Amino acid sequence: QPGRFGDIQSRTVESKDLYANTALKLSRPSSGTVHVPYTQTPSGFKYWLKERGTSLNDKAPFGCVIKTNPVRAENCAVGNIPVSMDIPDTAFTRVID
Amino acid sequence: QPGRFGDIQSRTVESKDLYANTALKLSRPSSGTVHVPYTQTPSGFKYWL
Amino acid sequence: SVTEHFNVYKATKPYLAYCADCGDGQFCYSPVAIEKIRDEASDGMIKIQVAAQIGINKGGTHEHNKIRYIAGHDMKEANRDSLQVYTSGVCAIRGTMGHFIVAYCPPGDELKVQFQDAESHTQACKVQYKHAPAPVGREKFTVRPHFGIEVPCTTYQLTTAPTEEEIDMHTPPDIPDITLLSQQSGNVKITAGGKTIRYNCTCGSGNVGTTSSDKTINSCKIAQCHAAVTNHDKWQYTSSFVPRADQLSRKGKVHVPFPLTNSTCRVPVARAPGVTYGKRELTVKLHPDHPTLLTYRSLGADPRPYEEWIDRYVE
Amino acid sequence: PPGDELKVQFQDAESHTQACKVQYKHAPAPVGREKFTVRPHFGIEVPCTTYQL
Amino acid sequence: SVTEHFNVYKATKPYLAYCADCGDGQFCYSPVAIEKIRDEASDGMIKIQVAAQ
Amino acid sequence: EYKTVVPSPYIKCCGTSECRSMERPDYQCQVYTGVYPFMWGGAYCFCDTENTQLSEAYVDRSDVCKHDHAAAYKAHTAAMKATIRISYGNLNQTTTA
Ligand SMILES: *[C@@H]1O[C@H](CO)[C@@H](O[C@@H]2O[C@H](CO)[C@@H](O[C@@H]3O[C@H](CO[C@H]4O[C@H](CO)[C@@H](O)[C@H](O)[C@@H]4O)[C@@H](O)[C@H](O)[C@@H]3O)[C@H](O)[C@H]2NC(C)=O)[C@H](O)[C@H]1NC(C)=O
Ligand SMILES: *[C@@H]1O[C@H](CO)[C@@H](O[C@@H]2O[C@H](CO)[C@@H](O[C@@H]3O[C@H](CO)[C@@H](O)[C@H](O)[C@@H]3O)[C@H](O)[C@H]2NC(C)=O)[C@H](O)[C@H]1NC(C)=O
Ligand SMILES: *[C@@H]1O[C@H](CO)[C@@H](O[C@@H]2O[C@H](CO)[C@@H](O)[C@H](O)[C@H]2NC(C)=O)[C@H](O)[C@H]1NC(C)=O
Repeated sequence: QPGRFGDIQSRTVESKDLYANTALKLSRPSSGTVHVPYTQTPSGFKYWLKERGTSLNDKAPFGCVIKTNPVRAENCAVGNIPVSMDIPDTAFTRVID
Repeated sequence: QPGRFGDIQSRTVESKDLYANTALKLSRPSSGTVHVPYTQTPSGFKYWL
Repeated sequence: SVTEHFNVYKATKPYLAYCADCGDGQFCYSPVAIEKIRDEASDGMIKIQVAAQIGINKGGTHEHNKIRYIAGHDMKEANRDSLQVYTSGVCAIRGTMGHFIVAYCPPGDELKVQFQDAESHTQACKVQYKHAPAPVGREKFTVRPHFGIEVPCTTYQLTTAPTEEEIDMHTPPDIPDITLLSQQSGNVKITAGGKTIRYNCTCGSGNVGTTSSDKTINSCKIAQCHAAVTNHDKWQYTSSFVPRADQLSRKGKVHVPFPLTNSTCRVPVARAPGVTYGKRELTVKLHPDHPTLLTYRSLGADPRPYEEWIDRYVE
Repeated sequence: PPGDELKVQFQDAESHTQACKVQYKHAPAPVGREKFTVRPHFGIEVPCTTYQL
Repeated sequence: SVTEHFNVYKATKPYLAYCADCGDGQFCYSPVAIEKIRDEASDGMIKIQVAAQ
Repeated sequence: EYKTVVPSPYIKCCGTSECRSMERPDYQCQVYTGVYPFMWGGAYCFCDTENTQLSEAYVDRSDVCKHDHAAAYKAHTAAMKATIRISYGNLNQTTTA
């Protein structure tokens, strides 16, 4: 929809096809003026930028720290980690010593 | 307390002893700059005013 | 250097466009008609495109103190120290190149660009612009502090190197002028001011205008007659306020300087709040110099995030 | 522009600056139904009153 | 008069200091680096200390 | 953000043209009849109402979508990787798995 996030969409940065729905309108020029009048919906990207608010880093549960490159959640404190151990003889010590 | 009325107190106008609690802090200067960084609580007197 | 970077413009020409508000409350035809303002910089820099070309003289060479523009038919001169940008106060200009000006502007509701004309007049163009830059980081500061931390941002590089971003260029259209005519008995004269002048007369022969001065036999006098200058050797920018000469592909090609580059800006660091520990209570003294964002969340299964912008002392 | 004061000054023959400042509520009412500040390049015409020059 | 009141400065010198914001958005080393601004006046007057004399 | 490209309008002085649809995102084309534009030196066209102006406008990907853009993703099958220190007996090592 025009005026919201996703008003124009492109599949890839190297995409050749671009989808645009911005409700562009054309109207008569005034008498004795060359100005190409047009009225168009403002970009939804800037609207999202100044209406995004806080990101997932500020609301993630369990104290997760959200980073990008690549998108990840680190040091989340939830669940258990089962451990299976294979210790050789060399590590242990005899009861005689 | 810093930032409120009475952050600094003096018994008399001719007093030599002065009590000050303004939570003054000192921090590393930035690289290649001589500026003596410091962060301090604003005066509680102007806040009261 | 700057010379092999400005040589791209000599083949171009400034233009006169229709500005709807030239400082005062009325339109006129000014050489600083603002076309488009670009705001892709996270640090608050904006790019202004003007009709006049800054840094190029009458011949086409590069100087750091001359602005060339259009005043009627002939190109003329202007000085650079008088270019100013106004939103609510005075803006800080960081770099100018041809049609493009980048400047640091305070928050404002309008965008006015003016220079001192060669006739000692002041020529301006005013447009409406929401200049409300988003904060860089979490403090709403206006002046760069002398200490703090560095936060990444995007900025326009202050270089004149050519970039992938460019603007369309094309031949100027026909430029009519009523004063190029004088009424004479029989042979109406069309003063040939310029290189090539085109005419078409209902009572007279009309047809093509060719060049040079001609004495056209007709009793139509000034009426049923008018002339336009054509075959401009230089090029115009395809501005929305100038008619297109023809439905052909563009002719010239000019890049947009000051590309967006990765950078970082110093940001202020707020004072550490004063914390008194209550029994599973947390009370903080907040002392902001400017609107400061306070944020907390629970570290458990069900967080309860908070938001509030702090502008005064609060508890 | 909208403001709280009205100052008029000229440069004196003694190269001095001579001014006079007064308090004035300059908050002009909107012309029509949009609170604009800059005359646009396209739109519609709405009647108003003005001082002839 | 003003002369025996300004004679105290001759023995002093202006200085160049680090100003973090010199009009534009960047620092440089200017002779008007503001040090302290004082507002002890009830009528709204403020005192500005600058590097230059 | 998008970019509305509005080329200079073609003003057909004492003549007429037709709109030609093109393959452009959000393309608009309009032929306005009876136009009498003015320039600084005077009237651009020759006749009174016998003139057309061609208005053409469209939406294009901005020059800095390559730089300033937001990506929409779908997240599924999160893969967990952790850093563990093992220090037993006489050894003290750290590995990631
Ligand atoms: C500001 O600096 C930014 C960081 O250097 C610049 O963004 C980089 O721009 C380059 C060139 O356009 C992008 O390169 C593309 O990379 C993709 C693959 O995406 C990335 O993901 C893979 C894993 O799947 C990872 O291994 C790499 O990070 C990949 O690059 C390629 O397929 C494309 O061909 C192209 O090489 C970078 O992705 C991009 N970095 C980031 C983190 O976005 C930015 O252009 C600079 N802006 C300026 C100059 O103002
Ligand atoms: C040079 O100027 C002549 C006049 O000196 C221009 O002639 C004008 O041509 C237009 C053609 O559109 C005529 O307008 C109209 O023609 C349409 C045809 O569909 C008709 O429907 C209208 O009734 C109207 O006549 C116009 O009458 C005509 N004026 C004349 C012949 O005096 C000519 O276009 C110009 N050529 C150049 C150099 O552009
Ligand atoms: C094993 O050795 C590592 C690396 O030397 C120790 O890591 C450091 O431990 C001491 C404090 O105990 C400090 O030098 C640093 O604070 C630690 N660095 C870190 C945490 O990366 C580690 O503690 C040792 N572990 C043992 C012996 O249990």
